[PDB]
Amino acid sequence: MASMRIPEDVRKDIPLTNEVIYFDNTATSLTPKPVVEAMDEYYLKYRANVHRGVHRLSQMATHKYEESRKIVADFIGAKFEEIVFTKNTSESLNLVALGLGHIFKRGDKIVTTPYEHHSDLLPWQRLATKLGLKLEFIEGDDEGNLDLSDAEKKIKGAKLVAVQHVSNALGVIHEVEELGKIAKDEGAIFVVDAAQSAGHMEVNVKKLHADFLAFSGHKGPMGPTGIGVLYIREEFFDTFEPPLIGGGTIEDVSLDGYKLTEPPERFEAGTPNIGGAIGLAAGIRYIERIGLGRIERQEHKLVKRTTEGLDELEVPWYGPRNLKKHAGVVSFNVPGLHPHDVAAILDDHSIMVRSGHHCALPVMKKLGINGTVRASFHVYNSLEEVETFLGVMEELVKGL
Amino acid sequence: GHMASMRIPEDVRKDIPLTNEVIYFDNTATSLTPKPVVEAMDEYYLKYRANVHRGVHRLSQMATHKYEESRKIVADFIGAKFEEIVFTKNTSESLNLVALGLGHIFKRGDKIVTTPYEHHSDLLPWQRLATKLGLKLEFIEGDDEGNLDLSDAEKKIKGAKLVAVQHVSNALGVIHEVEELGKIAKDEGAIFVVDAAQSAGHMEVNVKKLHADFLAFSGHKGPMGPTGIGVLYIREEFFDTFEPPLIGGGTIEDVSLDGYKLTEPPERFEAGTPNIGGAIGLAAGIRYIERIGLGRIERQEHKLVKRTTEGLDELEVPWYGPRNLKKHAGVVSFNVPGLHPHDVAAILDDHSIMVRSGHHCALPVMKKLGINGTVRASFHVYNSLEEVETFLGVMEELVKGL
Ligand SMILES: *[C@H](N[C@@H](C)C(=O)O)c1c(COP(=O)(O)O)cnc(C)c1O
Ligand SMILES: *Cc1c(COP(=O)(O)O)cnc(C)c1O
Repeated sequence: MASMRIPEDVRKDIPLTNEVIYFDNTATSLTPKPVVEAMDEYYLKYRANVHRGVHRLSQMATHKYEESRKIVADFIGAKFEEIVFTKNTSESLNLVALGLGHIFKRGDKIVTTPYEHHSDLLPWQRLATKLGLKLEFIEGDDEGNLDLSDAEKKIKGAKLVAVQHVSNALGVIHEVEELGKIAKDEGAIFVVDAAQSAGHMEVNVKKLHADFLAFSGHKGPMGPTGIGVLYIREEFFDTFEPPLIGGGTIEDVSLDGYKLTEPPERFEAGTPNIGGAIGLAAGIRYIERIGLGRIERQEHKLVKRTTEGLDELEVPWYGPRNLKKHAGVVSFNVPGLHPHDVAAILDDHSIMVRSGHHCALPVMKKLGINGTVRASFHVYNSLEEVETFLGVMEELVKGL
Repeated sequence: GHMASMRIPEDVRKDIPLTNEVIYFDNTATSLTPKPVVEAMDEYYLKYRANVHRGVHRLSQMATHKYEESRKIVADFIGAKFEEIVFTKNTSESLNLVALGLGHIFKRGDKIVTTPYEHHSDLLPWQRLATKLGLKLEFIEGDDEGNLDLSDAEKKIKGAKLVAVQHVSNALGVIHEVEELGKIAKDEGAIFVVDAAQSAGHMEVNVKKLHADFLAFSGHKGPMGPTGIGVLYIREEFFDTFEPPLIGGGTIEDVSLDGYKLTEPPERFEAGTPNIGGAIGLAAGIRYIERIGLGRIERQEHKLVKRTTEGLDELEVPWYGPRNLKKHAGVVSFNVPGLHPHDVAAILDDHSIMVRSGHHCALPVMKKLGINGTVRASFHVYNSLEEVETFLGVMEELVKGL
């Protein structure tokens, strides 16, 4: 951690904060200058492919790529070899399903939540359709709070359990450690979608009891696009079948066949996103300078003021009322305005928010709504921004 | 996207600071990146950073427009329609997606034909599919230079379900007769898959001319783009056949807890947030390449290969691949008798010349030729004859020092 003012010192590294009030962090974060500079350095000063080529540029790129893997492993409490780079969380979750497919038999059971983003639902639906599996959903309420008694009943006899850490639509923070303990007791593989928690709060594989965990660098970690992570706990190394194979994944190859190399390269086919890995390690180091605790504290300030100000204007908001279980995401609706209209009006005031179903249609259907307006934060967002937002909201509500 | 007046290679080198520091002859592994490509990407990250998918707000609109622009630029570069372009992470992802998405079409005993010179990414997926489903995987005959026997190709491709070939060999530098192989596959009713990872950005790559049904390339190679962006072309006639291997956010029209319906191409194939920055960077590399012109690129590279190979012959240093330089790309693999390729490469590195050594992810090529690996010097338009002369001078000192 370093000494700095929050949010001011972070804002100074993000020129866009001078132009807009960016409340669409759940979709993607804004990117600080030092992350762009780290990537630029690769492209202009040490550009090369990895895999320990003899030449000095490849040696440098290889060292920085390995450094970056180790940075990511330490960020989530994993070992170097348990970190695989992918393009995004969605790729990572697809690879889990694809790579474990062979272990299932007709009738086996998979359990998830009813609030999953499509990327943590479709792959399991496909697998369940292909193999004749049972796909069950833990009961929960309209705020996103899961029924843990029901979770114990459902996870019992489950082959695999997949859950999101944080809902991208509702902002609910699930009791992932509790669910992971339940899964471990029952002998179920435990897969965590951490796309909305990484970089916003602590994410640790050992604490969560994760067997597989996915996250996206472009979200909370303040990294670039095109870089995702898939954590594979070591005990699955020889069980997980790499879905993508080719250059970089082998030890030997003849016309007649092949032999794969060891993790993590075993799972990384072709030239990785070397620039993106370097940028994501820069973003994790930038997050570490600020500190996760300061980030979580700042975001709770924002959520508390926002949700109190919407209460004053009688604007309904979704998700947990208990703010200790509410991440930096506030979904809401203005009675008698479609959420795209609210979004458009806010855009006119240079406030960026998202509208619609948020790739979580089953949440919208469970709630009986077509979508929501969503304001989401990061540590560079300020209470002054929130006040400006609430002023615009007030005028909108007073206008009718 | 129009050619401009330029001095080659000087006016390219001015945009690549590393050319002032090293002689970079490892372009087959990855290209050096011009400043304008970096600038374009920096613009996204610092000036219009947002996710795509037409979010209501202005930054999402700007990002979505630039992402769609970049897909059009890639489509036009290869002669495809917008909707036939899917972004991936690299060529290797693209070729794996082809095999995973077409696996369902095969029946036990169907035949897949490829070359014996394929990079592992255009071999392993077909080996896995053939082992799993009980298919026949055959290899067209060819010589040690990489020249395929087209008579054998016709024989093998008759009755094949799918044909997969590389346009250019990354180890040998052979340019295969892809148009002819594609004509054969079209005339025999075989699906034609082209690995263009070593051709894109170095010569013309056009899906119509090649008779491609699927085509893969990497942005970080000849197109002078960033890492982490690849392309998969899927001809429209396969939209009702090809099963998306990766599904989830951005791929759907509707979802319930009981199931889902997918959207239309190309979003049907693109699960989760794309590499928006990398697609923008790749479109900038393609525009940079269009200003230079593929013809100028091919001409410059040929001059470099011609002098390199002639100079190696003067040193009695053996080199691989075709002797007919019209069929030899900007890649020269060689070996120094008595010296392991890694040790050659290290001597070159001492002299600030960057080459690659080893098997080049093409073990069957090495095993066919009876060698363990090679030293490989590979070029781009920014490489100069001056550099080749420096290299030849260092090779001369090495050989005299043995
Ligand atoms: C890339 N080959 C080089 C990395 C090398 O020979 O050193 C290549 C691929 C794989 O591209 P990725 O971007 O996925 O690594 C596939 N086929 C060919 C012909 C080449 O050159
Ligand atoms: C965004 C998100 C995903 C998908 O992330 P991508 O980077 O778009 O693949 C998955 N799950 C959750 C909870 C998300 O917020």
